[PDB]
Amino acid sequence: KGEKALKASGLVPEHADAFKKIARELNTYILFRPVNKLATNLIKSGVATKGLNVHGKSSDWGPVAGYIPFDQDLSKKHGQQLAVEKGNLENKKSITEHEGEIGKIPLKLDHLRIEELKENGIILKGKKEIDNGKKYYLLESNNQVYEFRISDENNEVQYKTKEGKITVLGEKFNWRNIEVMAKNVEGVLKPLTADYDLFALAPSLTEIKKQIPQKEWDKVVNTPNSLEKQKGVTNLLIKYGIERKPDSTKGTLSNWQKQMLDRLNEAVKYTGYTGGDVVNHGTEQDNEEFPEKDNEIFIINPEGEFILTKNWEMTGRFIEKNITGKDYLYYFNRKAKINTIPTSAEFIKNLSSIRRSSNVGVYKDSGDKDEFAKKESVKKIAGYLSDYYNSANHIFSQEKKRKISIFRGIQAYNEIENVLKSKQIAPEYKNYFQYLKERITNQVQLLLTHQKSNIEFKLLYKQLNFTENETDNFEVFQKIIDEK
Repeated sequence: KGEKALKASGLVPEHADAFKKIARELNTYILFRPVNKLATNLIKSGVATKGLNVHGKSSDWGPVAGYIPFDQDLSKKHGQQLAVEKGNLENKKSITEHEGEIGKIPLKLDHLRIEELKENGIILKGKKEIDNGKKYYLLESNNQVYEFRISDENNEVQYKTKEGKITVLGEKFNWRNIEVMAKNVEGVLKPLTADYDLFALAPSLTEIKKQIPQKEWDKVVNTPNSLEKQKGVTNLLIKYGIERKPDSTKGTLSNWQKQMLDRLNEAVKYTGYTGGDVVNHGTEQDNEEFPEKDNEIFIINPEGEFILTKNWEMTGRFIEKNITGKDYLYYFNRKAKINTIPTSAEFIKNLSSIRRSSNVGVYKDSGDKDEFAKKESVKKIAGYLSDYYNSANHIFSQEKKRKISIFRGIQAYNEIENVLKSKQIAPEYKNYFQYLKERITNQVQLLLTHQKSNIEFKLLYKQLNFTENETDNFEVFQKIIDEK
């Protein structure tokens, strides 16, 4: 709500205030994926924020935490058996995919970081063994499996394991350094910490008229059919801005929204960051390996209020109060599910993720009739789910938003129940369809009990028998739900 995030944030304040000025400037919702201090210390010292090259994120241990490893214990994969070699192959494939940018370079850190982390209580300067032509500045940590080995002048950490003990990886070495990769900014060696991130971008409800050159808004608004008016608003935004473009440098947004990401980049160009592109990959769901559920989401609004949520239940609560539930915009992360169900890109990942554990799916890489009737059905599911995940409906009142959203769920539920009414359905795909079916039922019905319409879902489903359209059978849905 302000300062309660500033005291337990782990981020830097100058980026926050220079985001506050652009929040007042072009009125967008800069939603944060907050990271800890162990990367933004060296970010404020001026070392690079990596893109999607290696996925060694903010580790919590050491003055070289946040920094990318070669021996991957210096990341979240700390204490794992086969994941460390998988990350070693990840950096050996990041050199072969992001070549020209990625090298195998020694480090460059500022030496005040060790005295910064004598006071966070992790590292204990203990025994000394003589090497490298000096009294070597050794220090152990709260773990002793791998130490750090720094001289007071050089910017290389030439670590070793203790040869009196054994390792956990299965291999041994001499005092061999963590060779780090880099965002080599035209030959300048810049190693990589866990990057400065985002959670979402969302302008105001009328700044799309200040984002779209509004001479298409000049021809969209004047139209006589109100349902077709909202559909002429919405289909234009599907053909303009839903179609995200991914890369390996900046993240996953559209054209105007990466045009706002360069202003979110100019927020740090004048205040202590020299690594260039500061927004590089966003939230936990902007990660392309597996999702994570974060419990602290730092909302600054178009006013710039330094608000943090409490947990994910309260995060969805605040989202449905103000972020979507007020006159605002929700450009989002594309058996007890209370408020939410996952998304359609999550549905496509879930779709192509489970037909390899079991060889048979009900539709596969084939050429038959019912499998591609099912493909057209599931394309209709994706379209109906894109228009159910739609906060472009507050040009009308919130009752119209709920009406549009659940008519989308009705049309999707019709085909979801219909494709189960088929031949022999594989039980994984059968229970996956029912797994989505019970929750889409409860998502409509929890809306309806949070509405004032009171009908059961099944009666509302059986009174509507739409042929193909949402141009006539929305009027019968209207005349059922209207007058209260």
